[PDB]
Amino acid sequence: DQVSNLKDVVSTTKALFEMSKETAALEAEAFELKQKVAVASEAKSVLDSWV
Amino acid sequence: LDWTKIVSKLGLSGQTAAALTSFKKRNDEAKRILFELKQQPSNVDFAFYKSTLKNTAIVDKIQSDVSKFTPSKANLSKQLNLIESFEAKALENAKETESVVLAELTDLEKTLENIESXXXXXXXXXXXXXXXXXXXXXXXXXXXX
Repeated sequence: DQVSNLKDVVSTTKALFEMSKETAALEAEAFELKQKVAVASEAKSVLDSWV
Repeated sequence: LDWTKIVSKLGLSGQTAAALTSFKKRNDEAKRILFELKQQPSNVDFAFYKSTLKNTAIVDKIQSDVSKFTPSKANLSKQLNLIESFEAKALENAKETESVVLAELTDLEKTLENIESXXXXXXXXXXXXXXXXXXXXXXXXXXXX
């Protein structure tokens, strides 16, 4: 049980840095995609109303 | 990549159930947001918007500013809160477990050979190893309670 917990603690402590790094990188990709989709929807709505 | 080993990576205490459930829910929702959204920039159909607009030079000026650059809700890697905590956790939980696993494996290997070996020549030596093995049982129960 002590040998199994020693190998598991090394994987659990190393996963704390990768969990926050994946969420922080995904927040910038989701915000950039939502901002680009909002500008495309606002330009398409003005083009459809003018046409 | 482990639901099988990620949920059982904690100890006997149930205090890590709230922290493991929050990290698994945020990781699943982050991958679904990038897959459902489009991986392209913007269409900007300016070929049919400039000739259909009422005001002159209206759709041409808005298409050039939207295709350049804008602002987004992003951040940098300066606030590395989990990066500093991951290195400190390895020195108190992972590095400390190495010395405990080395002392438990050395005491168990010496107690197995002394219990099977006679009663005058290799006995007094087996009695000393039996005292350490008996104290190891009490230390194992104190580490779990």
